[PDB]
Amino acid sequence: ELDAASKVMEQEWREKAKKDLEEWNQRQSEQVEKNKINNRIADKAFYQQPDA
Amino acid sequence: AHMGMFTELAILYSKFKPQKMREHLELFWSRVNIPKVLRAAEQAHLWAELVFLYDKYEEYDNAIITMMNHPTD
Repeated sequence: ELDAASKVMEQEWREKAKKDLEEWNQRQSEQVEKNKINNRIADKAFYQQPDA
Repeated sequence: AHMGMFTELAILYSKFKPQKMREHLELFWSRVNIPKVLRAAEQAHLWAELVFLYDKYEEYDNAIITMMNHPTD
């Protein structure tokens, strides 16, 4: 019974680890998208009015 | 108060009252035969006591092995 409870706790820890990994990956993707938006804004700031 | 008495006490505690075996170890770890109590804790599925005895005996390799074999206990 103790071994079964330990296996259940291991499965719960694996589920929590998968959830945490997914959340961290989603946050990293959000940060990468925000950095890409900032880079697009910077590229738009490159537009100026010089001579030919 | 030879080491054999505490060794046999720790051996016979695992089979009946494992909840007090940890308390007895935390008091008489220096007076218990190492491999006998290790095998007793292995048969009694007392992984925390195994890790405690490994840490008190500076056996880090077997400690880490037992910890990895039981990530939640």
